Amino acid sequence: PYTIELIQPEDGEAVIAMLKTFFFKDDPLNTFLDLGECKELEKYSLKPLPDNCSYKAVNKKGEIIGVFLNGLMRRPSPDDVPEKAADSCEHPKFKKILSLMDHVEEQFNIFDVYPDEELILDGKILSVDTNYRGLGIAGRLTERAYEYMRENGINVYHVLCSSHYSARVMEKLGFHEVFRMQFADYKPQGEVVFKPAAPHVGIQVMAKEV
Ligand SMILES: CC(C)(COP(=O)(O)OP(=O)(O)OC[C@H]1O[C@@H](n2cnc3c(N)ncnc32)[C@H](O)[C@@H]1OP(=O)(O)O)[C@@H](O)C(=O)NCCC(=O)NCCS
Ligand SMILES: CC(=O)NCCc1ccc(O)c(O)c1
Repeated sequence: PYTIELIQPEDGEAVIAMLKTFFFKDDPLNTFLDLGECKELEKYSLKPLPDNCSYKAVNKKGEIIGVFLNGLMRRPSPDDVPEKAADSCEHPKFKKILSLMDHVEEQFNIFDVYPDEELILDGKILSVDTNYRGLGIAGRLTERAYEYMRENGINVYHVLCSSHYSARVMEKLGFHEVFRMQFADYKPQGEVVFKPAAPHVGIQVMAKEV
């Protein structure tokens, strides 16, 4: 028995405490790198909260057992000056993750897929407590966002997945692949950076039109 609720500003510390226990340790990229203490990822996770479309799953004791942090994403302006997120990151391990994100964006622009859309919902951080996995919480978190999308005329939900394992969860929820890149093919300076276990494969960007 759990609720799905909007994450409030006062929830920031509790959200971070939960992510530090789970996501920071068990997202496949974070585990591969042994991310450790990472204030940059705390900052990254807190950023979308004021967009008022991030959700927490909360158990009967009032503990956060899952989150899906989402932010609105806008089509680059005609006069856009594109920036690399990695350039302002001092944490060397998190810089590798941000560099991977920058690389994906250099190769693939979600706004090219949907030329008529100005605003898209971006699913940024998805994490469920281990003891509550396999119960459909990820799906219930995701589907709460559809409510927000309906209320605001947003058609597209975009979610970059860090493993085929989580891309499959999104597929079950009605998302489809829009871009993929194998870890074995990600060689920004000529050499492989990420080498997690074979079943992870690589990143897949997933999208749903609601
Ligand atoms: C990805 C994640 C959020 C999924 O959350 P979830 O609420 O467990 O999602 P689901 O209930 O749909 O379960 C997904 C699959 O996990 C498997 N599963 C079943 N029981 C499980 C358990 N006790 N523990 C882990 N996985 C389990 C099943 O394959 C299940 O699919 P199915 O129920 O359709 O057969 C969760 O695994 C997680 O936090 N992973 C680590 C962080 C991460 O990778 N986040 C996503 C980044 S894109
Ligand atoms: C939908 C989702 O949770 N995507 C995760 C992408 C990501 C973000 C930050 C990290 O540190 C990381 O390993 C992976």
